[PDB]
Amino acid sequence: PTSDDIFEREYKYGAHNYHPLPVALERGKGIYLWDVEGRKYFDFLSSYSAVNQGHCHPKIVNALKSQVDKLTLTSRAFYNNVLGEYEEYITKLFNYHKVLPMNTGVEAGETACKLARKWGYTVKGIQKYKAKIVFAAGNFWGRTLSAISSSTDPTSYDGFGPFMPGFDIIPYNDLPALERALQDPNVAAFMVEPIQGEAGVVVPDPGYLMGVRELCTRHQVLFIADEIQTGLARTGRWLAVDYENVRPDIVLLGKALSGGLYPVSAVLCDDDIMLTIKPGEHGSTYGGNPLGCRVAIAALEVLEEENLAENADKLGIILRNELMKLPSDVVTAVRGKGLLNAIVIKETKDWDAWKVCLRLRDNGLLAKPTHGDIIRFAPPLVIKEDELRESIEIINKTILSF
Amino acid sequence: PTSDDIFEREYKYGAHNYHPLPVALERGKGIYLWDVEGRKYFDFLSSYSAVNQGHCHPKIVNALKSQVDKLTLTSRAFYNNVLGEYEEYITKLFNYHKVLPMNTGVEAGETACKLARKWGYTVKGIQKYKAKIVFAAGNFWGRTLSAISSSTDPTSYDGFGPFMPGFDIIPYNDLPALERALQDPNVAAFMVEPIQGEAGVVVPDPGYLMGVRELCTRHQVLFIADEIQTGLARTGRWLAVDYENVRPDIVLLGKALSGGLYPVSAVLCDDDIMLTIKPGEHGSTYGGNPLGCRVAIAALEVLEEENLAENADKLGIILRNELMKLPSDVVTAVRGKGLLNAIVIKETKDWDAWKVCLRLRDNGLLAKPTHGDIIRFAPPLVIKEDELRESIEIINKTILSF
Ligand SMILES: *Cc1ncc(COP(=O)(O)O)c(C*)c1O
Ligand SMILES: *Cc1ncc(COP(=O)(O)O)c(C*)c1O
Repeated sequence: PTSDDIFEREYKYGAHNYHPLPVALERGKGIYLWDVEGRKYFDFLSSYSAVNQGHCHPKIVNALKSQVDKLTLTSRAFYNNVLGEYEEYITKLFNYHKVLPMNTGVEAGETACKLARKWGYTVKGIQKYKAKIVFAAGNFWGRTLSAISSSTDPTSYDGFGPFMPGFDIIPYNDLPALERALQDPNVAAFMVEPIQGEAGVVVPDPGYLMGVRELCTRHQVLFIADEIQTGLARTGRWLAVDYENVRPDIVLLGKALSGGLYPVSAVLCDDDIMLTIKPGEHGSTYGGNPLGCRVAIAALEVLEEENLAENADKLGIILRNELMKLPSDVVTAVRGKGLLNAIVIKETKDWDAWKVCLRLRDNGLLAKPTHGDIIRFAPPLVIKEDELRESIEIINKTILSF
Repeated sequence: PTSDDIFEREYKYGAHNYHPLPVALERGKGIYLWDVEGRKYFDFLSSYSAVNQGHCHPKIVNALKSQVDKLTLTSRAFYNNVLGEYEEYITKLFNYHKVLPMNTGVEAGETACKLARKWGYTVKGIQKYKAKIVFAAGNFWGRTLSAISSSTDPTSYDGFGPFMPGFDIIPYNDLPALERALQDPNVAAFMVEPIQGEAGVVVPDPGYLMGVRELCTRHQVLFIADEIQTGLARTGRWLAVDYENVRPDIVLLGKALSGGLYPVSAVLCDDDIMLTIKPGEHGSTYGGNPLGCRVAIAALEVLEEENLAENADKLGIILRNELMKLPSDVVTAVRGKGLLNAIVIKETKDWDAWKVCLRLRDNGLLAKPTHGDIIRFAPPLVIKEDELRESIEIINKTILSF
C-alpha cells in the first residue's frame, strides 16, 4: 500500500478534474498530517479553512459519534429535535432572525441568489425575471453553472455551455464601480467576499466593506457576504466584516462550520428577506440533518470558547511580520488577515510556486499554489506560537534553498 | 423538551422553506423511528430513499466511527488513501471507466450537465455555448438555479430570477417527443429519471428506456440517467435501467450511497466523456473526502451482500398486490417498482392526502404526500415480510377509517 499506487490508481479509476500535490495523506490530528509512509507534515492549507479547529478535533468527533448512534437523517419532510437547536444557536450567535441550512458552499450561494431574486420581485418590485445580481471580479463561490457564470477565471467557465443571465461583474475593491452598477433599479443584490481567497488572498483596502454597505443600503440592494472561507475565526473575528463593524443583509457560512467532519453550510439573514421563500419553494435532502447539526454546534462551540479568533489574529500578526523579513527580490508581496495569508513569488523559468510547494512538502509543510506565483499559508487555528515559528523556519529553509 | 416546542422554535429561528408533517423524530434504527415522546413509527419515506439500508445501519456506523478517528477531510488539493479505494470499488461495481465524486444530488446533476456540454464542444463539435440539454417534463434533480430552470413545477421556479438557457423540456414517457427533440444537432444530452419519484412515482411504459438509449445513440446524444433516488436496490436492481438491460452514457447516484450518514453523490461515465474535464476545471471541497468514501463503501457493501435488491423486489410485489385490494372508489391507482410505490387518492373536500398522512401518523406510520392526492410508500429495504404486512394493516386501518 504505497503512495505511487494511490496516485496511479486514482488516475485510472477517478476523474481527472484535479491536479493535486503528490502526497497521500492517511492520518490527521490538530495541525499535523501523516502520509501512508509515516512522514509527518505541517498542514498550512486547512482544507481551504475547512478544518480551522484542526483535524479531528475531539469535541466534534464525540458529538458525531454520539449522534450517529441515535439518528442520522429523517429528511425535512418531518421534524427532528436537533435542527432547530442548531438554528437557534447559530442565529443568536451571529444575531440574525433566521438561518437556512444547506450542505455545501455552492448551495449556500445558490440559496442567497434565490433569496435575493425572490426578495427583488416580492419586496423591491422588480418586473419578474428582470432582476440582476452583481459579483466582484475574481470571485469564487463554487463551481455550479450559476457559480461559474459569474466567474472571470477561464478554467472555471470555458466550455461549459451557455451562461446564467442576470449576472453582472464589477472589479473587486472598487467603490465607484459598485456605485455605477447599483444605479440600475433591477439590481437586487451584490455578492462579495470580504477577502477573495481563491484569487490569491486579495485583501481590499480599509473602508471598502463600509462603503459597500453604504452603497447597498442607499440604493436598496442586498449586501451578500460570502464568509464560507473567510468567516469562523480564521481572519481573527467571527466574520471578516466584523473588522469594519459592517452588518451584511445576507451572510454565508461553510467549511469550518463542521471542522471537516460533515458538509454543513448556512445562510443567515433577517425575516423580511428570509420569509420571501414560502414552504416547499427551496430546500435540500441532507440540508439540516441532525448529525450535521450536532457537529455544527460542536464546531461553533469549540470555535468560541477555545479562543481561536484572537489566537489566529496574534499568530497571523507574527506570521506576516516574519514572512516580510525574506528579501524583496524573491518574495514580491506578503498579504493577509488572521491566519489567512499569502505570498507572491517572483516567478521565472528558474522556479515557480509549484516547485516551492514540492520542496516544502519535502521539508514537512503542505501548501497550495493558486496561480503559479502565489502561495497561501493557512494553518489550523489550534496551532501555537512555537509550532508556528517552527513552521516558518521550514518556510524560510525552503525559500532560501533556491 | 416537548414536540410543540420544537415546532414553534423551528418556526421562529428557522426558514419557512418547508411544511413538514407534525412529528419530531429523535431516534431511528432499521425501519423504525421514535419521536421525543417515545412513540414508535414505521418509516415509509426512507428520507426519500436515502436510508435504504435502514436508519443507522451498524456496518456503516462502524465505518464512520473508524474513519473519524483517523482522517476526515484533506481537500482534493492533496491525495488521500480512501477516495481512490471507493472510486475503484464503485467503478468496478457498476462497470464504468471513471467516477466523479460530489456531495449532494444537485452537484451530481450539475456535474452531468457540465460533462455533457464540455463533451458536446470538444467531441461532438457543437459551436461553443450553443449546446442544449433535454429534460423530461415533471423531472426533479434538485433545487439550484439550473435545476429549477428545467422544472415544470411552479413552486420550484416561480419568482427565482431569469432562467438557464439551453434547457429544453419534452413530455415524460414519450418516444416521439424525444425523437423530434434529438433532431437538433446542438442537443448534447438528454437527462431523465427511470422512475420520476418527486412527481408521484410516475413509471414509464415498458421499453421506454430501451427506446431512449436507441434514440440517444442514433442521434449522438448522451443518455443521462438520474438514479439518485431510483438506484441502489430500491426498485429491485442496482439501477432501475437494469430492468431493461440499458447502459446509460452517464449515471447519477446519491442519497442511499451513504445510508443517510453523509452527503455523498457520484457521477459514473466512461473515459471519452469523463476526461473532457481537465484538471482544475471542476470539483468540490468536500467532494471525495475520506470519511464519506468509507461510509459509501460500507453502504454499497451492505447493499450488495445483505441481499436487498431482490428483497425489495419481492416485498414490493407483495406491497402492490396488497394495496390493489382496497376499493377503486377511494384508491384511484396503485403504481411503483420494488419498494418505491405510490397510490392515488380520490381527493374531495371530505379528505385529502395530507389528512391521511396525519391519521397514518396517529396509527404509527409516516408517509409523504406529493400533490394532495398522491401518497408514496417507500420503507427501508431491510424491512421483512411480517413487518411489511403489519405496516400494510396500518395502511388499510387508516384508509378504511374515512
Ligand atoms: C465564498 C465561497 N463559497 C463557496 C466555496 C466552495 O464551497 P463548496 O466546495 O461548494 O463546499 C468557497 C470555498 C468559497 O470561498
Ligand atoms: C434524481 C434526483 N436528483 C437530485 C435529487 C436531490 O438531491 P439533493 O437534495 O440535492 O441531495 C433528487 C432527490 C433526485 O431524485
